[PDB]
Amino acid sequence: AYAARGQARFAADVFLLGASARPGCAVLWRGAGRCFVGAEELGPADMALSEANVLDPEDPEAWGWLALVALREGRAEDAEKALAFGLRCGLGDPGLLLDIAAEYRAAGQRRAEQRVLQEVAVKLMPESCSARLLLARCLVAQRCGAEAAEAVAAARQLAAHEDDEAAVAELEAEL
Amino acid sequence: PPPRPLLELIPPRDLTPKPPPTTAVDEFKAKVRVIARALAEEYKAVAEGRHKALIFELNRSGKYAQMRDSLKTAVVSLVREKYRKSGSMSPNEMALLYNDLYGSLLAAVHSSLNDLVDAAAARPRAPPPAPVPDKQRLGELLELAAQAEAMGDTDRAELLHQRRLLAKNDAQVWYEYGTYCLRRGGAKRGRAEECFREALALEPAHRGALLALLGCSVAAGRNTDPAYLESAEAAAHRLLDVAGRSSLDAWAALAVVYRAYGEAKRAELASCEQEMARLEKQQLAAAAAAASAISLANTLLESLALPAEAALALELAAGLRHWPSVGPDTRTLHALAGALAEQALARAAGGGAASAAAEAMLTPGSSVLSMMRADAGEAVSSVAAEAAWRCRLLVAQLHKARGATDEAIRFYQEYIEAARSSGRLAEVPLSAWLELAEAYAARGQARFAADVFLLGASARPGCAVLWRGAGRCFVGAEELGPADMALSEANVLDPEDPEAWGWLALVALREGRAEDAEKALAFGLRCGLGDPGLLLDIAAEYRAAGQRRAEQRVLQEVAVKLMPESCSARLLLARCLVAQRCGAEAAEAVAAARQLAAHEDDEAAVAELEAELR
Amino acid sequence: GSVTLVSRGTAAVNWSWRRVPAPQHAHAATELSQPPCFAASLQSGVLLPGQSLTVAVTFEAAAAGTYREAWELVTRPPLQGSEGPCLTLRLRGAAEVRDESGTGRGALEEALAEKEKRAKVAAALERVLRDVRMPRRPQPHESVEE
Repeated sequence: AYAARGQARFAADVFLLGASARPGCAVLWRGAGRCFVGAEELGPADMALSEANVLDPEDPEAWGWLALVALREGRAEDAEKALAFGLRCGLGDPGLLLDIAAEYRAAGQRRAEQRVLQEVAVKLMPESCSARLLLARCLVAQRCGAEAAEAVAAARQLAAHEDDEAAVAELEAEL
Repeated sequence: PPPRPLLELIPPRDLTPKPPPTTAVDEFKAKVRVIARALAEEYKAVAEGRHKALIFELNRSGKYAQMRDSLKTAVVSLVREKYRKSGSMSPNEMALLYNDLYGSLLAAVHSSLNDLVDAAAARPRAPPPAPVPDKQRLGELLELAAQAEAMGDTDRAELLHQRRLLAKNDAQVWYEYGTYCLRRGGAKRGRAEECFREALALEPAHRGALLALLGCSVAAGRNTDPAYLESAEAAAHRLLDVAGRSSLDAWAALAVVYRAYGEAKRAELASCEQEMARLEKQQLAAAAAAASAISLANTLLESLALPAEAALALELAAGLRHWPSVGPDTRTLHALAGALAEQALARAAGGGAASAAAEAMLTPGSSVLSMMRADAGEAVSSVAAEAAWRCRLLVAQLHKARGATDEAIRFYQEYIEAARSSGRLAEVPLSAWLELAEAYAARGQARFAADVFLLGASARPGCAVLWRGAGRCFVGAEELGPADMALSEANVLDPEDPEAWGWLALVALREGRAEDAEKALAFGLRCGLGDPGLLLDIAAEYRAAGQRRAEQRVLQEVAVKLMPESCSARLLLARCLVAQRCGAEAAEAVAAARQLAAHEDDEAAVAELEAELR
Repeated sequence: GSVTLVSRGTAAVNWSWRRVPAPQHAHAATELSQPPCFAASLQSGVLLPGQSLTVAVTFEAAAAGTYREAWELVTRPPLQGSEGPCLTLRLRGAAEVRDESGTGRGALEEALAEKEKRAKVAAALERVLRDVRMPRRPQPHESVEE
């Protein structure tokens, strides 16, 4: 309810309320870290998420949120290790991976951008992820071999705006 | 939303660091070292026949069995130490994991035995691989940029300079970028001067604050027509440089800046008088110190030499204030150095303004270049010797006497041979090898250019530009073996060089390794590949060996790089062979239409007929 | 890579192999062969008549090079009578660094800033020149005014 409300910091507050009441429950800490990330309280986010995965490993959601905190902090190596551990785990959340790929786009290290992006593509193929995939490939280098496949995926996605983007991407691929 | 009765640091401070266990690897390395020393003893005991005999004898004696047992225990420990991920466990991945552990074992063995391998009398060749996130690639980046400048690879050199700039943004890297921007051309000198400014603002470096002054002096004389106000600040900038050392030769250097400044001859004369007084005091102090135990012209020589290192040719001002040192000093070798400086200035002027070499050659025809210091050492100093060396290099560079590439070859050969006899092969600039190779390529022989590139590589094995030029010349001479060979060596020596990858792809295409060629071409395409000729030759080889899609891709890259060069005709021919691209066929008919040549339009008509057929 | 090899001839043979490096020039100062770039586990196998064996080759790269390591030496105790006793196999492994030049753009707009500064410097010239304008005009006036 508080997350639906504007100040997700309140949702972080009741999440640590559940955490303070029961320190053992790692879910409360994980949600609190989620809400600090939403509110850009990166320090408390990192502390809460670190305590969360210390309390409970095998939590790919916590690992991915940790990676998000690391990326927004700029500690790219730590983010890479966090994503490695998350991939050892499940990592079923597509939005977290998409945000990770966005942070890579903003920070460089393009090879990781594709690693995350084919991860997203495997997780959800029809979500126009291949459009961002083609954008990443084209910006990285002339990789028409994969650019053609991405353009085909964008074409088969078959939405009007996605088709406009696909036409632009195909023009780029011809370039 | 009630808050916490407690704080946020309330979670317990476990404080558990994360140590990596690697003891088994060290144990394996030690055991392998001992076993290898024993194996070396057996190797000394009793060629490939020797190796076969040694393995047979080990098997017979059973030392191989004990080897197997001990190494099996060690490898079991290692596997338990490192490889325990498990998971889906499919057979193909099992083969891959077995390959991974085997490669790890060989890597550990090689790392352990590298000590003895280096200690062996064979020449230690360090592996070129240095995969680094620019933590140490600095300096080596400067060397790569220098090689790119020597070959004229302007964009790659600029990219490397910008890379080191992003890595360090220090005063000296800014200064290096500014100097390279000077070397590029007159237009870039504005960027060069303000990179000098950035370095100066970061740090008032001793070597700094002189390059910016040189740029200021270049202004009001540059071809871009700067005004006197641009050079006005030079006096103040070099006065601050002098304040960097108030009683040194830099002050006599700045005397040139006053001399350039108009209507300041009185201040220039006062500066010269006080500089002479300071030089006399220094010489007297040196003589007194030696007993207890000229200089102005030499200073002007050095202050001319620094802008010769830079791209500026306006240290002719330094020359103009050189000899007017009141009274003709003892000629000695300083006069010969001044003559060398004025010859270098003449060659720089010819480079700055084209078609000037015809009148440049008029002086060296007689009574110039000391006749290479009387063409012999005789009784002359090493200054005279290096003067003769440089005079030979300049004369050989002076091509435009009559275009006699033959005498150009003769004097290049003499220069490099004198260098080799003196042993200072590395001292020879890469520009000299490039000039010699280009001169040989001008004549019909390409193998000669190939071997001169090989000579340059032998002199400077670290450099990869020489190896890449050797590969280019081998490709020109159609020796595929050496071509691929030296090109691979150059690529391994220096990655991130698209030309090497492109040449490698071409050689792979010619040899028939289609997949190798595709990989090399893709890697080069991910890199720059500015040269259109390489891509055109790739497209030609593809025309010879099918792969019309590859033809289309390469020719599209050519078209993107260069608009009007009638490569659209090849585009249209390729997509007519494909026979499904009528839209682009019409587009490239229009491309030829605004290409607008008679023969090109005739070919356009032929292509239009083919498109109508398709 | 996972290269596959097929027998024929109703003869079983011990598939061993050796690794001969690329024969770098006398002046080449590189050692790209002593640490094996390509590794395989099915070494020294056994091949029965009419059988196919697949050998998975993993390429390990330490720099962005072609790493030409021509294995090109397969030995079998009944040395093959098929166009040479030893068969050939050419191995090439290409690595790439994936250079990052996204921030390389950042250095560029500086040069625009100095284009601005150049404009400022040129404007200084306009200042100096317009300085000449002001004294010119008043001179004729006082004469006719008197």
